[PDB]
Amino acid sequence: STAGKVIKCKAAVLWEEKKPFSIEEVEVAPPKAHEVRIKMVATGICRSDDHVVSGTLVTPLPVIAGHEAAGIVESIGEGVTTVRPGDKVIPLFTPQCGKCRVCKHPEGNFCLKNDLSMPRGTMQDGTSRFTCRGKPIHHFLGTSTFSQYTVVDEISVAKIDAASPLEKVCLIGCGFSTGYGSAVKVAKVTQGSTCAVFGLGGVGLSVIMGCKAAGAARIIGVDINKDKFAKAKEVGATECVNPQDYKKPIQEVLTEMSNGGVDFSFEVIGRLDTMVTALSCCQEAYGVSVIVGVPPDSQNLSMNPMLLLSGRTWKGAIFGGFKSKDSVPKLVADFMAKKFALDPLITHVLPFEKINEGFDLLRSGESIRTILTF
Amino acid sequence: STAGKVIKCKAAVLWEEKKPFSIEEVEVAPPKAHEVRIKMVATGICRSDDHVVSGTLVTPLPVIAGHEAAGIVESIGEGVTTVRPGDKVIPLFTPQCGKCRVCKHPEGNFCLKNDLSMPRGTMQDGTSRFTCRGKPIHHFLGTSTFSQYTVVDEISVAKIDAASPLEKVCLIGCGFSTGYGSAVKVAKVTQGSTCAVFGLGGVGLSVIMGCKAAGAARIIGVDINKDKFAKAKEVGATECVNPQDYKKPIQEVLTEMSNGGVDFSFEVIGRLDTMVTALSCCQEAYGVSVIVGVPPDSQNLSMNPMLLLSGRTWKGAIFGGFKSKDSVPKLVADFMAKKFALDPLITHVLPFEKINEGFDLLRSGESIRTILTF
Ligand SMILES: NC(=O)c1ccc[n+]([C@@H]2O[C@H](COP(=O)([O-])OP(=O)([O-])OC[C@H]3O[C@@H](n4cnc5c(N)[nH+]cnc54)[C@H](O)[C@@H]3O)[C@@H](O)[C@H]2O)c1
Ligand SMILES: NC(=O)c1ccc[n+]([C@@H]2O[C@H](COP(=O)([O-])OP(=O)([O-])OC[C@H]3O[C@@H](n4cnc5c(N)[nH+]cnc54)[C@H](O)[C@@H]3O)[C@@H](O)[C@H]2O)c1
Ligand SMILES: OCc1c(F)c(F)c(F)c(F)c1F
Ligand SMILES: OCc1c(F)c(F)c(F)c(F)c1F
Ligand SMILES: [Zn+2]
Ligand SMILES: [Zn+2]
Ligand SMILES: [Zn+2]
Ligand SMILES: [Zn+2]
Repeated sequence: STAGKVIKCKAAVLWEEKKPFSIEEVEVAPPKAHEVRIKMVATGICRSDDHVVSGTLVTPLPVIAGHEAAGIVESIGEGVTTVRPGDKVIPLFTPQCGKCRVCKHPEGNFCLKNDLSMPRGTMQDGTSRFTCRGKPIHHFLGTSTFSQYTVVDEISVAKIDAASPLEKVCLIGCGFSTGYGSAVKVAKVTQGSTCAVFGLGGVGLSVIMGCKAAGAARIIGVDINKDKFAKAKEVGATECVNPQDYKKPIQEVLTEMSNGGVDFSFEVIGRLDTMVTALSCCQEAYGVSVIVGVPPDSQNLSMNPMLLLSGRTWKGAIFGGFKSKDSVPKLVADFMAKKFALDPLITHVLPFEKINEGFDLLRSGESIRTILTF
Repeated sequence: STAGKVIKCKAAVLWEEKKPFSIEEVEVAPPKAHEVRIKMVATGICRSDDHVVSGTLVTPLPVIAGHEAAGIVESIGEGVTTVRPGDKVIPLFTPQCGKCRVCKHPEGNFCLKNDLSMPRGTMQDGTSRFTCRGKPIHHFLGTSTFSQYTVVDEISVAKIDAASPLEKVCLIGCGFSTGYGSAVKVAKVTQGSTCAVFGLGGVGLSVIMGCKAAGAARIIGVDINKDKFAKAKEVGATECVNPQDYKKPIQEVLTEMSNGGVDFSFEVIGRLDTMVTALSCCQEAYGVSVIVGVPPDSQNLSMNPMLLLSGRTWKGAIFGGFKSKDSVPKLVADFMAKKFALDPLITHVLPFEKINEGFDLLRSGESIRTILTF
């Protein structure tokens, strides 16, 4: 039995950038007040985890990464009221404190307690629950799901349906909810509209799913890897285009295809150039473009503000605009009610010990989501 | 007595950038099919007219500028159905053809027949109705209101109330409608919100008017000319700040003042740096920033897309987002019913022949709107 005790378990530690994860024993402290210790069941490999490895995202190292996951509560600290031992849960990489001005705002979800903006790599109290070889190890986004056990703040966990298949619903922890919400909530895609989706990975496919759910008449997938096209069409793309096939810039191609610009465009890659291209390809007077991708740290884009003066709307969002703790249980309930599918996103299922192999599949272009099972 | 005939009249011709207007005789051709010839009554001096002089805004020269005006129809070409001789009218620098995809869209106003994006300086048919010293003179935005008579396409004129005071309602042709609409229609400012308005000229004062009308609790005016602050407070600013007074960048100042960022910001100047500052000062998760100012030709801004990824919305608009021909008569009607005031914008009145003095007043910082009377 483990409650109140330090757990020794296996985790994937990233000691420095641009190296493989190291799978080894860590010590996980018990939860303090208002904290929750979770036995992990499944975690997905999101491109944002790879950004930590590549240096695209800067966060304190060494670190236990991972943010798209599901597990079962092992124990709770004093004062926890929203989960109990035995509950199925999804960690929330965007917290929902319920108290800050963002949480109180009808359209805000980027809770001020987040550890994304100015990452500290800690619990809310500024300390870590992880040690490895006698050294403290940083948390990632208050989640750190690449471990058999993690400790999260109560504001960073949601209880979900006890009958949930955790090996599927872990995707509601990041990639599905992000893409789907980006379409249905952030963009507010309309019936009959034309959409362009740049990047056809797990997140972009989820954007397509949302655009189709919203009733878009045309959904144009854009990727430089044509191997991504078949699955994009399966989940709703009406056409796919590879910028490499064209002599002209793809914004011009997409403007021509849409007879003057698309209604909604989405950048779901993480490149400055495609952010500007995506904005440009939406119709100049009434188009909307949503940035979903995470670009390289500290780099600025260049753009002509006449693109906006004519009437375009440019926005971005974290986690599909969803208030995380309110939304995750409902999304799981909707999944259980067959309102959307997750299997199209899952291309590979590997034991947790094969994390590096899972990352290699992503980097090679061969996978959408690999789910790692503990 | 002049129908079908060439009219010789005085106009303000701009032969060269960075030079005074030349008030001299021009020949104004009669209207062709679907054109309207207008005897001008009053025209305002908008900073965008000055941008033509300074080269901020590139349009073919030589030119008759002017776009904020009101007059009386002198004659109509074949097939005109929406105005008649003797009607009071406002020229529409943003046309409303009623047929293009933008005109048909519920939120679009930047009609595809505009001459703003890629100016040709002609009538819709690609020709000019103006001759001076035997030489063809370009139009500006299909309006060319710095002339005793102009000819406009039917899609570029609106009939207004016969009892309208033209020396006031000319401001509905640009500055008032732009600022007011930017707040009430484009931003959709909410009751109780905090707004920041960069630039306290005629357009920014009109933005303040709209924010107040929408029920904003705080309206922070920002200008480097503190002489602008008294009128900004008269029309609704709750506080004014001069960036030059502060050691820190004004986005940081405004974030502090608003306890974490404003709900709505407006760039109403035309500088790349203030466009980025205005975006930054709105709250990172749910803030909205609207670009109103006209940027220097062909220049790109630089910004970090993380400003958007957190949840900000960035947009721009021409003419306050109003569909021009539908909206201008309604705005005039509302003015007549005292639903908004125009006098706070009018600081100087001059005869048309003193146009250059009117521009001097704008450039010195002394005026908001000078109204020229023909
Ligand atoms: N905003 C959020 O909350 C959020 C959530 C999840 C992921 N992300 C980011 O979203 C992005 C996509 O994540 P993912 O779906 O896991 O990644 P992914 O599975 O690597 O998919 C990216 C796709 O982009 C394609 N691609 C690469 N370069 C180009 C190019 N020049 N043009 C067109 N296509 C190109 C690539 O072939 C691939 O199919 C990443 O930057 C993530 O970090 C953001
Ligand atoms: N989008 C449209 O449809 C539209 C319509 C009308 C005007 N405009 C543009 O809107 C802008 C404002 O026009 P206007 O009100 O007639 O001009 P204006 O009267 O010149 O007002 C601009 C104000 O900006 C102030 N200012 C200048 N530099 C700074 C600075 N660095 N920081 C803070 N304040 C500063 C300046 O002191 C002045 O009071 C111009 O760029 C116009 O071209 C756009
Ligand atoms: O994939 C979700 C995700 C993001 F959207 C980020 F902006 C980020 F910094 C990060 F670490 C992350 F995991
Ligand atoms: O002041 C209105 C106005 C604009 F908003 C422009 F973008 C422009 F190019 C122009 F010529 C103009 F007059
Ligand atoms: Zn919060
Ligand atoms: Zn992710
Ligand atoms: Zn039109
Ligand atoms: Zn103007």
